[PDB]
Amino acid sequence: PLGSNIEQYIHDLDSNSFELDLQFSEDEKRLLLEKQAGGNPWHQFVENNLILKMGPVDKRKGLFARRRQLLLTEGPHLYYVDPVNKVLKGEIPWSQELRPEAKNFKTFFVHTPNRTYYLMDPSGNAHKWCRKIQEVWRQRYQS
Ligand SMILES: O=P(O)(O)O[C@H]1[C@H](O)[C@@H](OP(=O)(O)O)[C@H](OP(=O)(O)O)[C@@H](OP(=O)(O)O)[C@H]1O
Ligand SMILES: [Au+]
Repeated sequence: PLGSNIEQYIHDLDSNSFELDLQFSEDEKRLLLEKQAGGNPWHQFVENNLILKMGPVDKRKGLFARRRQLLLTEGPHLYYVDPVNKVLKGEIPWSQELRPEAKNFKTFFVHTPNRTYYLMDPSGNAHKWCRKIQEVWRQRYQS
């Protein structure tokens, strides 16, 4: 619609990384989702959920790690995708007991009851991941 400029809600950090402001309306959401479906290469992986934040992380497990595209979506969901092979590898499970924590600018954890996920962000934006996950947690679990 003329004058809608839905892109106002989108804040890019890099070519494969952005976050959304969360206060848009149900009608604006439709348009954000249409935009995503058309133009976001990760749409296929997120079950038609609007992506609220995405970007690359190195997920530590064992001695080393794997580079994954991490997607925080409506639901909420936290999906992670193998960006080379283009395959969904898993989700971080949501519940009221999920809690993010940033250790420093390049390391954050997501605590869940039976597993803590260890994520590295070499861009130095780990606090932005923590803050956004916590914003979503407040919206999901608080009035
Ligand atoms: O690739 P290799 O060296 O085999 O190591 C794998 C990857 O870290 C997996 O991540 P991804 O699924 O993103 O490929 C991880 O599963 P998670 O998805 O649970 O982190 C496996 O952990 P286990 O969870 O113990 O299987 C771990 O053994
Ligand atoms: Au936080």
